[PDB]
This record gives sequence, structure tokens and C-alpha cells, in this order.
Amino acid sequence: MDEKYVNSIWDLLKNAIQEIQRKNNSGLSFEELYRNAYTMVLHKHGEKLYTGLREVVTEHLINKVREDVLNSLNNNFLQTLNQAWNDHQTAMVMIRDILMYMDRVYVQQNNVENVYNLGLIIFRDQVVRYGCIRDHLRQTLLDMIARERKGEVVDRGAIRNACQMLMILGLEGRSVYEEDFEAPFLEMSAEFFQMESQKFLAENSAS
Amino acid sequence: QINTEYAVSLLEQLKLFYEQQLFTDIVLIVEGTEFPCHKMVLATCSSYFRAMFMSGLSESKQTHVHLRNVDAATLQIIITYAYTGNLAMNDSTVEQLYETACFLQVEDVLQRCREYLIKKINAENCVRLLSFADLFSCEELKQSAKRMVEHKFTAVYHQDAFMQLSHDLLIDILSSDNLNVEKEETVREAAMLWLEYNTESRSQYLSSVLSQIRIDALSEVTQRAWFQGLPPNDKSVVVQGLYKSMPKFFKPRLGMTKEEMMIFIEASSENPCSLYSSVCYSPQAEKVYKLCSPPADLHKVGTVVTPDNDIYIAGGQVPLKQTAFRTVNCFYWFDAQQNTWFPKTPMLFVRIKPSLVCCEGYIYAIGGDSVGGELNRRTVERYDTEKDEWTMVSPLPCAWQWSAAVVVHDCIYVMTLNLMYCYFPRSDSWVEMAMRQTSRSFASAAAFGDKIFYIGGLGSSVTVEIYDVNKNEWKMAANIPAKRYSDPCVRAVVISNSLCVFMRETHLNERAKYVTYQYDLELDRWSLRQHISERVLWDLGRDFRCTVGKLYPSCLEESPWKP
Amino acid sequence: EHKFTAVYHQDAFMQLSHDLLIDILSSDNLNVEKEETVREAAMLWLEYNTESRSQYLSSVLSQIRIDALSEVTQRAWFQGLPPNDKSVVVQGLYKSMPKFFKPRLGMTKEEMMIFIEASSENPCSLYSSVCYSPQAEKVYKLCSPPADLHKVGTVV
Repeated sequence: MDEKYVNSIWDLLKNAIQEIQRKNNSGLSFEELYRNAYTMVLHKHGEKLYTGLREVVTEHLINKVREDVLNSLNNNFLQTLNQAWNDHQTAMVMIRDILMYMDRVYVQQNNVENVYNLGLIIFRDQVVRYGCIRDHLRQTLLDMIARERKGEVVDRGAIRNACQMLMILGLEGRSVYEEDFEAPFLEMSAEFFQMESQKFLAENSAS
Repeated sequence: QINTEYAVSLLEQLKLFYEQQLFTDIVLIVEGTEFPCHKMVLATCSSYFRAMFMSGLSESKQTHVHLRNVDAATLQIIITYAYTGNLAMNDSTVEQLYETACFLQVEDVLQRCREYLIKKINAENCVRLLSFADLFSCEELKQSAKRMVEHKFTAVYHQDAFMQLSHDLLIDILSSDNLNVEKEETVREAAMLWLEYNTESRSQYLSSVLSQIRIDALSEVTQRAWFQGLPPNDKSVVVQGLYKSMPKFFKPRLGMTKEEMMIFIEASSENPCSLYSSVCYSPQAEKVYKLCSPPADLHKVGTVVTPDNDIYIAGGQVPLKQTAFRTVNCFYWFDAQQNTWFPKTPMLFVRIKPSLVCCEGYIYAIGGDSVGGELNRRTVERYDTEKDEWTMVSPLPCAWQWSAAVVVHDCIYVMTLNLMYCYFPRSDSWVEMAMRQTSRSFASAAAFGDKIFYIGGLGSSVTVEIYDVNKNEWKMAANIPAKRYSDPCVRAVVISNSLCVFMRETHLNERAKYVTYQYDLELDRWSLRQHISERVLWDLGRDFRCTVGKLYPSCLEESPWKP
Repeated sequence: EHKFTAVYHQDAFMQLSHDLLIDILSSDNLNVEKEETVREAAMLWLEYNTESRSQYLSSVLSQIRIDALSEVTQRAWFQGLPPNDKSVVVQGLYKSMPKFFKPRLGMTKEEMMIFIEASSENPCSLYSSVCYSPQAEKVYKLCSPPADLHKVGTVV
């Protein structure tokens, strides 16, 4: 139909998506979401819909989680990051349901990544691989693992949650997570174990 | 494996629950119609209801959901299929069935209706099906529509739905190299009439549609006609097209590469591993192009070439899984471009060596040793090329064996050893015709103009009996001059608006020789039109058939075989 | 290419024209499982006739290519070079980077199993000869020698 109708449909769908991402999906209806998806994939405006979804997701991420992580980089940094990741995943469940109904035809025709993969990629680009968040996360994980190795006990399930989050963020396998975590972790061991062996060869014997 | 007995018991109990409305908790509200159903069945069948209930939203918890933009009958049939697995698909509601299947994202019904539409594609709904496949992403349907639309529409180019097509779809159709047109001007006028459907809604697409057609018609007429239909004082289109046709150098299409060729079936397999193969002779290229094997080496079949230049195969037998052969009533259609046989609607009775004759768009298979073998074993049946179905016709009054049939003056003329009967399609009746004075069988006849030329008969001989439809009499013309002490294999065919003969002769202690002659209609004499050299054509056999048709040398490949 | 690659010591092989030797060495049909045997063959072809074919020595040096050029040839040539030769060092040093170092063909002598009189899919062929790869886990085929005669014996 006319451009005004599809523009209004897209505007209301964007408003609904933003309301869902504000953890207000319970108040929103899926009868409204299915009908909006119907009227959205009706005029075959998948390209515009995909671009708008990407813009909305990246704007929401940069506005909310990029500010939240930087604001709490010292007060439960990893806990806040895990909570943000869980919120992103639980919103992207429904977001991926609707835009995966869209994705069937869209990625079977345009040959692109799915909306779940798109959200994972944009989250990786805008949060984990940030110019400041990445180094801070690396430094804090190295510090806590070194403190755990020193002898004192720290939280361990949190590290497992972070490693699982990075593995899922890889989205293809162990390409990014091996590079962002394993490589610095291997470098930390390359020095700690060398120093430990140097101390042990002089402070004890072969017994 | 999963116990099928318990599976069917569970399914029938769930369907009983659905009919009796015991454990229904969610009701679908569609245009005021109540649809009490369950969540488990909907989740298992559709991929939208699994995202409708497992979401955590308002309607997810609401025991009442107002499903909009759907149809009551389509929803009912989808629900009953989800509850019992029976999908009753008619010829009309498949469009809305596909619409609702795509809306609800149900893979099983989507695949079923995709198969039904891939079977239902025909001439009168080709453009509509292509538009439907463009609206909803379906690559298989899109490709089949591409091929069939290209061929049939470039043959017809008169569909009303062709005007209402998207710009991208038309760009794909016109710029494709699979169009079947005897000339490059019919596509030009089709594009012109599509453009003139509107005036300003097509101006922006005018610069793009001309970019896909060759410049051989982009400087000739149908440029001032567009100026006549140009919007007033528009100086951005006239001068644009004036200096625009520099690129797009003229390249010949593929539709102008059809030549009158003799299609041969069941030829002697060059490779001894194969049983029988199919080849073709080129009267102009003087070569032998190979043809695709019959479907599942279908032997003892019949050929027909419609006035629309379409090849069909009916009847035949397949070796049952030493002599072993079982007769099957399968039907197939030959793709002139893909070099493959597309299956079609099978017949009702199996046939051996059927006589396929086309008339009024119907394919007539007369006789052919039917397994029925009843009081009226002489039962003949026509085929509908529009509805894709077979319909019985008036039976042949006399039972005949090893017969041939042709079509003249919109009537079916079947010939036997000495008798002839003409079938009237308008009245569905048989009328007695003239009686031949010679008892000959195992021969073929070619319909040239308003005359029937029964050539040969019994090996065969050089006896020729010419029959006139307007005169209703059998008269002799001459005998073909052939080498004595030989067994010629005569084949009557029409080519180059003349009656030629494909006669292969074999001498004593000598190999078979291939040569064709041109019979002079007024002089009653067979003149040497062309001699087939043995360096290109090898032995074909005895039970091979020949027919008149057009094929593309580009799509086909030359058969590699030693002279 | 089949036998000299296993002998490479024939007396008649020493007396060969440059073009024929270049065609032999540059060809990718050398039946050699190692790349040093051709190097030493070229060397011994250039040790019995030295200071006479120095330009052809450089040509064969380039022909044998870097894979065998980087092993010992420099030191042996230094031992055997004529005095007061400077530009020859410059031209010899250049044959380290260029000229498309590629793997040979004789290195692909995989130990396999040759089979005869197999079940032929074609009805024309009564039997067929095929092969199996113990390491590559693949099944290769061979052309029948007479294409019509069977009941043959094999020897390796």
C-alpha cells in the first residue's frame, strides 16, 4: 500500500520492541506482535525492517548497557555484565521469535545471518569488544584468577557464567572467546608458572 | 522404532477430545468464529503458536486470542490436519491455504501445498503463480514459474495478470536467456504494451526495461510511440533515450534457435550397457544430437508433437524387478530446454505402443494393447492439457491391432490393415470411411495438408495409398524407387512444408544405409532431397519411431560416437 | 622419466644437449620420491664437465629450483667455481626467492592395492579393475588392459 501505512506499522512495531526491551513484555501482547509481523512482511519490506531492527537494537544497547557497564565497572562489574547479558537474551528470545518468522523468508532469500546472530554480533561489537570494556574485563578476570591461584578462594560460578557467555558470543565456535580470554589467560600462566618453577627449583629438591 | 499402534491410538484419542471439547483451554477467535483447541497440538504443528504460547506476553496468558488477518475455512482445515493429518486440498483454496501456512509458519502443510502447486502449474495460471511465488518467498515455485512462464507466455503473451507485475519480476523475465520466441520483436511489443498500461507509474521503469532488450529495436520504431505517450514537457526522457543506447550490444537470444528436426526414440544403444537410447537427426545441421533417455527406460511408447511444439510420452512398459517386462500407464512431458522428462498425470489403463494424436489441445491415445481386454477393449481416451486430467471418449467400433492415427480437419483418423474410421470430437461419434484395396499393416502415416499418406505396410514395401478427406477415396500414386532384394524401413513425416520420407534400406550382406527422399505432390515422384552420410548417423534398429518437432541445439549436446 | 629417476647414473646420460636435459629436468613427470636425488644427478652432470657449461650450469641450477638449491649447491660451487668470478655469484644468489616453487609428482607414490575382475556396474563390461587406498580411504579405478579379456594374473 502507501508508504504512510507501512511507516506507521514500522513505528508501532519499533515502539513495541522498545517497550519489550524495557522488560515490559508481560504488558505487551503477542497477538499484537504476530499481527505486526504479518503487516510488516506483507509489503515485502524486509530490507527496511532489518535495517530498522539493527538500528533500534544498537541504539538501545549503546544507550542502556554501554552506560550501565561503564557506570559500574568497579561495583559488581561482572555481575552487572552477566545480568545485562541475561536481560538481552531474554528479550531476544521473543525478538528472535518474531523476526525469525521474518528470518525464514529473509535469510532463505537474501542470504544473511539470522536476527539472533545479528543481535549476538552487535552485542559483541558494542559491549564486549568496546575500546574500554574489553581491557577492563581482561584485567579484572586476570586479577581474580591470579588471586584464586594465590591460594584464597573467590567466586567460581561467576567465571563459568562469563566463559559460557563468551562461548555463546562466539556464535560460530571458539574463534572469539579463545582469542579474547584463552590467549591472555595463557600469557598469565606463561609468567606465573615460570616464576613458580624458578622459586621451586631453588627452595626445594627433587624429592 | 516408535510404536505406530500407540501413535495412531494417541492421535485418534486426541482427535476425539478435539471433537468432544474436553481438555480445550485456548480458543481461537477469528471473525467471530469459535475454535476451541489445545496448545500442544498447535505447538507441534505450527511454528508460530510455539512462539505464541511460550513468549510471556498478554495473549500468551489470555485464554482468548483474537487471531486476525486469517480465514475461517483455512484455519479450520489447518486445525483438522494438525489433529488428524488429513489435508484435503482442492484446486481453488490452495492460494489462501499457502497464505495461512506462511502466516502460521507450518512446514508440513507448506511443503504439501508447494508440491500441489508444483504439480498444478499450467498455462492459464502461470503468471498468477509466479506473482504468488514473488509475494511469498519460495525458490522452487519461483524457478518452476520462471521456466513455465517464460515458455508459455512467450508463446502466448496475452495474460491479463501480466500487466499487474512487479518491476523486478519483469526485469528478471525479460532479461532471461530462456525465453521461447520465434522473433525478438514480440517481446518488444509485449514490453511496450506493459509499459503503456500506465503513463507516469512506468516512466521510471522505462529506462530499465529498455536496458534489458537488445538495441536492434532500441533505435527502430517503437521509440516515437513512447514519445507520443511521454508526459508533457518532459525533457529528461527523450534526450535521455536519444544518447542512451550506446551499450547493450545486440546479442541473439535462445528462442530463435529452433529448427525442424526428426526426433527418434528407442534407437539402438551405442553403449552396449544401455538397452535402447534416443537420438535426433538434424536436416539442416547434418549432425546427430543425443537425447535424454526415456523415463526409467520406458520402451514401447508413443510420441506426439502438438501445434505448440510440445513433446509427450504415454503408455509403455518397464522391465519388472531372461524376459521380464511390466506395463505401466505413466505419462511424461519433455522439457525442450532442461533436457529432461517431467512426469505428468498418469493414464487410467496401461498401453503398449500407443498412438498419440493431438487435436483441439487434447492428446488422444487410440488403442495400444490395453490390459483391460474387455468387450470394448477398443476404448480410446483423451487428455486435458488445461485441467491436467484424462477423459474417456467414444470407443472405436472395431478392435484393431498395430494401427496408426493422424489428425486432419480437426478430426481423428485412425488407420488399420484395411478399414478406416473418422472420429468427430464435436459429436463424439465414429463414421465409416473409405476401404483400402490392399491388406497392409505395420506402417506409419503422415498428415500433410488435407490428405492422408499411408506409406508402406505388410518387412514393409514401397506401396503408397493416398487418401483425400474432401474426396473420401483411396488412390495409388507410385512406388518408391529402392534397391531390389532389400528391406526398406519407411517413415512418413512432414517437414519444410513438404512430404518427405525417412527410409533406411539394408542390402544382402551389407550394413543399413540412411537416405531421405522428397515426394513431389503434383508430379507423384520421390526426389532425392538429401543423402544421410553414415559418418554421422549409425544404426538405429527396427522398432524406432520418428516425429516432426523443433529442438534447440544449444541446450542439447552432440553424441560422441565413432562414424 | 620413469627409469632414469631410479638410475640417474647412466654413462650415456652425461653426454646430452642442453635443451634435452632442460626438457627432462623441468618436466613434472620425474618418478622420484625425494627431491635431493635430482639435485645430485644435476650436480654430477655438472661436475664432470665444469668451466665448459657454466652458463648451462646456472640454467640447470635455476631449473632444479630452491627446494634443492638451498641445501649444498652453494658450497660445492664455491669449491668448484673458476677464479675471478664475481657476477656469477650475483646471478646464483638471485635463484632463492622467485620461479614458483611447487611440489613435484613423483612424491605421490602411495602404497595401494590393485584389484582386478570387480563387479562392473555397466553390463557391457563383464569385469573391471579398481584400486583401494589404505591411507586415503578412497577407491580408485583402472582401465581394463584388453577391455574384453578376463582371467588374468598379476605380478609386482
